[PDB]
Amino acid sequence: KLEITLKRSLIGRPQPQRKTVQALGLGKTNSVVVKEDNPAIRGMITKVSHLVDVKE
Amino acid sequence: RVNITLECTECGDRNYITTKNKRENPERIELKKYCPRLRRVTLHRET
Amino acid sequence: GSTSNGRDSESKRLGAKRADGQFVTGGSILYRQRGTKIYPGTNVGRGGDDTLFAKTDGVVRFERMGRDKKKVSVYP
Amino acid sequence: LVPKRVKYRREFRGNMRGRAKGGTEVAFGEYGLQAVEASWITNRQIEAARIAMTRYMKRGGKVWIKIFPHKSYTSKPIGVRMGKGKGAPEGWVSPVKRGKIMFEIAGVPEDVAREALRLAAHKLPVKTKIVKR
RNA sequence: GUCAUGGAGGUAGAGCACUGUUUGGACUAGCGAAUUCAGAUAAACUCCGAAUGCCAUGUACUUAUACUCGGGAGUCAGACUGCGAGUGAUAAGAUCCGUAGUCGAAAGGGAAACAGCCCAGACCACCAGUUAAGGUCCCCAAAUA
RNA sequence: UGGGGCGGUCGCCUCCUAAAGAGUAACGGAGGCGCCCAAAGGUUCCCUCAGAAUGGAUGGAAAUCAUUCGCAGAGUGUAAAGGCACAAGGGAGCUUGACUGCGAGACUGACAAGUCGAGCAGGGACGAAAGUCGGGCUUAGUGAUCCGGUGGUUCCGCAUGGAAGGGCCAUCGCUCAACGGAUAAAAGCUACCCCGGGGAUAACAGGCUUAUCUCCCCCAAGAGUCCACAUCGACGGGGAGGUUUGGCACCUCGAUGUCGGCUCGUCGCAUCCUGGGGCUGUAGUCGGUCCCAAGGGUUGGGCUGUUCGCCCAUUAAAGCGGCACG
RNA sequence: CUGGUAGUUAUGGCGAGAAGGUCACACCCGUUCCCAUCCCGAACACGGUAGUUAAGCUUCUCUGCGCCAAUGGUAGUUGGGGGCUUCCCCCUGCGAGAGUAGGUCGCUGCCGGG
Ligand SMILES: [K+]
Ligand SMILES: [Mg+2]
Ligand SMILES: [Mg+2]
Ligand SMILES: [Mg+2]
Ligand SMILES: [Mg+2]
Ligand SMILES: [Mg+2]
Ligand SMILES: [Mg+2]
Ligand SMILES: [Mg+2]
Ligand SMILES: [Mg+2]
Ligand SMILES: [Mg+2]
Ligand SMILES: [Mg+2]
Ligand SMILES: [Mg+2]
Ligand SMILES: [Mg+2]
Ligand SMILES: [Mg+2]
Ligand SMILES: [Zn+2]
Repeated sequence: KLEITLKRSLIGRPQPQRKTVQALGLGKTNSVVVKEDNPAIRGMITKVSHLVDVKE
Repeated sequence: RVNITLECTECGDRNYITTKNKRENPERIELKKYCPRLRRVTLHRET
Repeated sequence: GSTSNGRDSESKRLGAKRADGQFVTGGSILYRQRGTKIYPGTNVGRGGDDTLFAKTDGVVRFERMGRDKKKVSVYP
Repeated sequence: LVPKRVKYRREFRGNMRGRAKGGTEVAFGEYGLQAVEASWITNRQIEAARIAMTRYMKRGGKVWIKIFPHKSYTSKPIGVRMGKGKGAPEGWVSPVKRGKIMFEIAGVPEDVAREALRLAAHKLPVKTKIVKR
C-alpha cells in the first residue's frame, strides 16, 4: 500500500492530467488517498508525478 | 452522342433508355432485352 | 494582382472503418481506398470502387500476405 | 550559380534545426571553412567570397564550393497590401546548418591557405572557422 | 484514467533504390551526350522509418458518468501566451489554421503600476497556524545567513 | 474583398499545405471537368512491355527481320494520386448483365442529397464444370421544386352513362454556371441630396513594425604622379535612429479642424559660426579630415498659395531635427 | 531414391563448379486420325520409342551479387524545467535510418511407383 498527496494545483494543467488525478480519487489540494501497488496505479502516478507526492 | 429510347417490338412498351453516336451508328439499334410485361427476353428497337 | 489558384475537392473520408479484433456484422464496410492498397481475405469482398466489406459475422483480422502486401479477413 | 530549371517556381522557406546532415568533413582539399551557426547564404555572397579567396592565391591551387543555392525566395514591392497571392521570385539561396564545410582549398602552403580563407570569411553573414584535413 | 495485448496509418529523422536539382575526377559517343568513381540536395522524392496521437479487446486496477425521449434557452465580432505550419521580410500588439492554457465570465498573492505571464479558485465570521510563486540592508514582513 | 472601387473569383474532381487515423483556414502553391466508347462493355481461351548491343539491300541514329540482355525503365480513352506483370496491360471466338422487382447490413452526413453491399425471385449471355456478369483499374463528366410535352395504366370522374379533367408509372424540356436555383419578366447618375447606424471600416494625427529611408561601422580589391587606410573606397557583411516611402487597423465617426504663413517659443546633437586639440599629399598663405564642445549667435529681397527650389545682394555664419508636420 | 501436388517475408533468388539415370521425367522420331498456325506439326493436338543425358530435371560444393541481421553509439521525440529565442540547453521514459559483428546456396506436408 502507498499514500498519495496532491501537492500542486490543477489550474493551468491539461485535461488528461486532470482526468488522471480524478481517477486517482483525489479532490482538492493537500488531499490524500491510500492505494495498492499495482502496475496500473504506478502508471497513473508516472503520468502525474510532478503534481503529487508518493510515500510508501 | 444522343439519347435513345428502346421500344419492345411485341408490346410497344418503351422499357429502356441509352446513348449512341449518331455518326458511327446512323441506323436504329436493336438489342435483345428483358420485357417486364411479358416476363421474357424480346427484341427491342430504337424509336 | 490575382492568384489564379484556389480550387480543391471535397475530402472523401478514406481509411480503416473497423478495428483489428473487433466483432463485425455482415455487410459492414472495413476499409475504403483507391486501388487495392489492402486485399480482400477470407469472408471479405471487394466492392466496385475498391471498398472492402464483410460477408459474414465474425472478428476482423489485418494480416500480412507475401512480403510486400496486406489483407484483411473475418473469422466467426 | 542558378539552377537551370526547377519543377516549381515557389517554395516554402523551411527551417534550420539541427546539425548539418552531410558534408561536415574536408573531402577534396586540405583546408576548409566550417559554419559555426546556421544561415541563409545567397549566390551574391558565394560569388564575392569565391572571388576574394581566388584572387588572393593568384589562380594557383584548387577551390571547391560545397554548397549550391537550390532554393528560391520571393518578394513584394513597396506600396502593395497583404494578399492577392504570392510574390515574385527574386534570388536563390542555400540554407546552411551548423557544422557544414562550405569552401575547400588545396595546392598552397599554410600561410596562403589560411589568409585566403580569412579574406573569404569576411564576405559571409555566418560565423566561421578554419579546419585542416 | 492507467496497465497488458493486437492493429491501421508514412510525419520528425534519415537515405539516394525512383523522379527533379547539383559538385569534382577517370573515360567518352563526338569544348562535349552517355558509363563509372567520390561527394551533395527536396512541401507537392522514398529502398527505410520513430516518439506521440487514434481504433479495438480484457476476466486487470481505480474512478463517475454515458445514452434515449421530451420542455426552455443563449451563442454565430473573440483576445493574448507557449508549441507546430502557411502568408509576410523566418517584420508587426499583423493575418490565417492545428494543439494546450488563462481571460472572456475569476476576486486573492507576485511581476513598480500592468484583462490574457507565474502561483492559486472567494459560503460567512476570528486581533489563530502551515505553506506556493516571490523574497529576507532601509522604504517594507522575513538572513547585513 | 487586409476600407470601398477596378481587377479576379463563385458548382464538381486530383495533389501539397495537413503536424504518420478522420477532419482542418487564407484574394495560399499546382492542375483538370460540364465528356467519350456498340466496343474502349460481358464472358471463355491464349500471352507480355520500353530501351540497348550485334548482323544484314532501298534504309539514313530511328520503319520491317533474327539472337541476347532486359521487374517494368511501357501501357492503362482523359488531370492527378493510389493501384495493377495469378494482370486491372495485349490478341481472338461468341454475345448485350450498359437486365426487371428488390435488398440484411454499413460508410458519409445539420437537412436535402451522396456511396458500398452479400443474398432472394424472374428471365438470360459466355463456359465442359466451377463459375463470372445489375457498364468501363478506382475516384470528375452535373441542377431541387413548380409548370408543361410524350408513352402506358384491372385508379377517380360533382344526379346517372359517358366525356372534359385529374392521379399513378416511365421519360423529355435549365451556361436556373451568382451552379440549395428570390420573379415568367429588370440598367445607370446624385456636387441638389436625406434618414438609421459604425472607430465592427477608410482620409488627419497617436501606437506597433523597420522592408525602404537617414546616420554609423567591418573586410579590403582598387584610386590617390610611387603609396590600401592624407583623402576616397568596389564586390560582400553588421548595427543605431524613428524625421521619408510603406505595412497593420489598436484609440477617436452622440465630431480628436485639415496645408502654407504670422505671433511666441522650447528642447536634442548626428555642430553652420565662434573656442580647444590630433593627423595631413601640414614650407608659408589658403585648406582637408577626425576628436572635445549645445554658452551665445545663426539676413533682407524677386518669382510661386506654396513647403521646397532657383535667382539678386549681403554675413563670422546664413545648421539639421522633435514638440497633435509645436 | 524418384514422379505429382501444397504451405512458408529470397536465410528459399541470381551466378559459378561438377555427378546421374528411357524405374519415373524430358529431349527426340512422325503427321493417317481429332485439333492447330493472320505463315510454319515451332507451340497446341494426336501416333510411337532408334539415340541421349547435350539441355530441362534431381543431388552435392562455393558468399561473387542479392537477401536476412544483432550490440553499443547517435538523430528524433512524449512529459517536466530553463536560456542570451534564424534557435539552443538540462532531467526522465521511448528510440531510429545509415554503418557493422554475424547468418544464408532452404525448411515443413500428402499421395503414387523403385
Ligand atoms: K563572418
Ligand atoms: Mg458580443
Ligand atoms: Mg470584460
Ligand atoms: Mg494580480
Ligand atoms: Mg556575511
Ligand atoms: Mg480495358
Ligand atoms: Mg425566377
Ligand atoms: Mg454637378
Ligand atoms: Mg499620412
Ligand atoms: Mg503615425
Ligand atoms: Mg460617439
Ligand atoms: Mg517675392
Ligand atoms: Mg562675409
Ligand atoms: Mg516637427
Ligand atoms: Zn413487350
